[PDB]
Amino acid sequence: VNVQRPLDALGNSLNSPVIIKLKGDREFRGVLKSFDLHMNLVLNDAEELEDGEVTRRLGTVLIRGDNIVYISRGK
Amino acid sequence: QRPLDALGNSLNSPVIIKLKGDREFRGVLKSFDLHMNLVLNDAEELEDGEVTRRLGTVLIRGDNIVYISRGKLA
Amino acid sequence: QRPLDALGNSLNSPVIIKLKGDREFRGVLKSFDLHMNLVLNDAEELEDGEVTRRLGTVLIRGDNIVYISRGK
Amino acid sequence: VQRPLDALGNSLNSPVIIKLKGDREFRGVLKSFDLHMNLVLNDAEELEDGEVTRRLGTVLIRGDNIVYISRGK
Amino acid sequence: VNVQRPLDALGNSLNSPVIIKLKGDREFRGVLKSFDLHMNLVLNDAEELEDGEVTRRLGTVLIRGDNIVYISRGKL
Amino acid sequence: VNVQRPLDALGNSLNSPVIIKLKGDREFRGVLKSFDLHMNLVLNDAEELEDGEVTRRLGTVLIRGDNIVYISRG
Amino acid sequence: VQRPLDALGNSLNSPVIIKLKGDREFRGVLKSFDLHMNLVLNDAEELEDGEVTRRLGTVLIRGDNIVYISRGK
Ligand SMILES: [Cl-]
Ligand SMILES: [Cl-]
Repeated sequence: VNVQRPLDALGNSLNSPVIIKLKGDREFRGVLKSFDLHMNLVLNDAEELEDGEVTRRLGTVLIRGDNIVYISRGK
Repeated sequence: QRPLDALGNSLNSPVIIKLKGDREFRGVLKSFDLHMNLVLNDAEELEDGEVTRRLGTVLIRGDNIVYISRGKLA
Repeated sequence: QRPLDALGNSLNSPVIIKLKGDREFRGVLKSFDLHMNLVLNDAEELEDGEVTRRLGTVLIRGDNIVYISRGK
Repeated sequence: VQRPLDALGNSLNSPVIIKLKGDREFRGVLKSFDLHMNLVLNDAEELEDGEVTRRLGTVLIRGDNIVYISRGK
Repeated sequence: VNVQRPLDALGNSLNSPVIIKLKGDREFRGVLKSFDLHMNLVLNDAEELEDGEVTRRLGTVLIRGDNIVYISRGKL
Repeated sequence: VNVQRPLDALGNSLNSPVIIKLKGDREFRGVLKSFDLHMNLVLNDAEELEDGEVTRRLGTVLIRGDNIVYISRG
Repeated sequence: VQRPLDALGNSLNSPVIIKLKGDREFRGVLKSFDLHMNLVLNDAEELEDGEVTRRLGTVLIRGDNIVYISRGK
């Protein structure tokens, strides 16, 4: 999309499964349902991963953008 | 429906707050602001899934929050 | 909305201030700004629930606060 | 005299190297970026001391965690 | 003190000895000479402390507010 | 120079070799090509050192000022 | 009446000691500084345990790392 609008890539993932990598190495998987300029975001049917192992099924969750390291598409 | 707008849909509901450093909280959300500072009623701290201290009503600065989820009353 | 506008209700009441690092304070909230910087009279710095120091009047920077709860 | 973020502009659609705090490393084609250096990479790959550790495809990296960005091969 | 003006209490400690706690469990004592909006301070006759005992004499020093955890005056 | 414009010093190093010292102690050396008010900067023919021994040659690189502790002449 | 940043101004061109987070320490002549306290030292020297460890000549220090500034030497 716009080379000045990197958050659009997030819009290109609305209702899709994403992978949230947090500072401290924590990982989160779920369906992106929204986000804002601060990258705060809402995940649906989100699950907390550890070394690739689900360790917590939270359901819907709001993640503060400040903690995010990266967001990538996943299955 | 921007992220914070979700918190509104949880006002007066039991939520679970996860803080930096792996500290966790549980209580009924009564208010919040854009910075995600928030007030919890009948709150209580948790460690490894077991309550460690009941703090009743408490104000949490959003800066320390990692995520917030839906919870249940016991 | 009103988290801040709910701290005022404790103005002149005993509060507990938990900080990053687990250091905690107890005392009478006397004033605060929107950044959560606040003043405590008859303050006490605690550890493990044990009074570590009697500070009297103290100004704490909000930036180090984790949470504040209504004391007793 | 192009300031810091222009040199970034000259790498648009070129492979780059992003080095994060905590020493984690990434490689991928730079697709976009903002003033905060929040950026997007396509064909992204995370590295383990010069050894590919994970293929991420398209990824959005928050600038705050970045240390430096270098040109790629 | 004004319920919305915490820094006021700093104004009340001017030219009065104070205790400054910094991030990293470090401490300093001295006489408050000036402070600004960000809690940057200037202490006269300052001293760094550790375990309650002096670690170093610094004289006049300018402390950046950001490193401050809390500022204590006395107790009356 | 201007006792009010410390970044003027950076201006004086444009196209000269500098030593960038980062948080965590990492260290970079290269030729300063440009910078902004946040001290974000570009270096040509840059190299990452370790205890005085270059351990990586990055050529042109963009360093976020945020990680910088200090910058010296080389 | 004096304000921190202005008092700093009182030390332009005199020796000052800059103490940083991590406990690294530098000494040199204050040559310039802005509101963020990013500043410049001429004849700068980093110390460790109280003994010079390296002479860095002119150096630009980011205020963000600064804990305190004191009149030294
Ligand atoms: Cl929620
Ligand atoms: Cl001074």
